[PDB]
Amino acid sequence: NNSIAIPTNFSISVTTEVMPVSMAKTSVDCTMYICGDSLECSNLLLQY
Amino acid sequence: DVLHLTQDYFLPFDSNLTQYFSLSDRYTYFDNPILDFGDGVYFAA
Ligand SMILES: *[C@@H]1O[C@H](CO)[C@@H](O)[C@H](O)[C@H]1NC(C)=O
Repeated sequence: NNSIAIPTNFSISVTTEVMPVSMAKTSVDCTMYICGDSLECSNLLLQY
Repeated sequence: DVLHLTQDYFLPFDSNLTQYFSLSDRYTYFDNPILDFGDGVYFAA
């Protein structure tokens, strides 16, 4: 109740922090993935 | 009142059509040859 701790010297420290910001933008085509080059599959896909 | 799209036999837009001449009112060899039906024909006269 009558003792304190006061520092007499100091230091300067540099710390690194890595943070993500963005990710890859992906585009997906329903044609040439589901049916490929197939007109028979492409005819049935028009209802979706 | 719908926006319907379909796959069928159609005449393509901005396509080139052959011109044939017809009009005894027949001055410049007006005649008709045998043409090709194919899978569908558009006839405008
Ligand atoms: C007419 O159109 C067809 C198909 O677009 C093409 O192949 C042809 O060369 C054209 N002819 C002329 C004279 O432009």
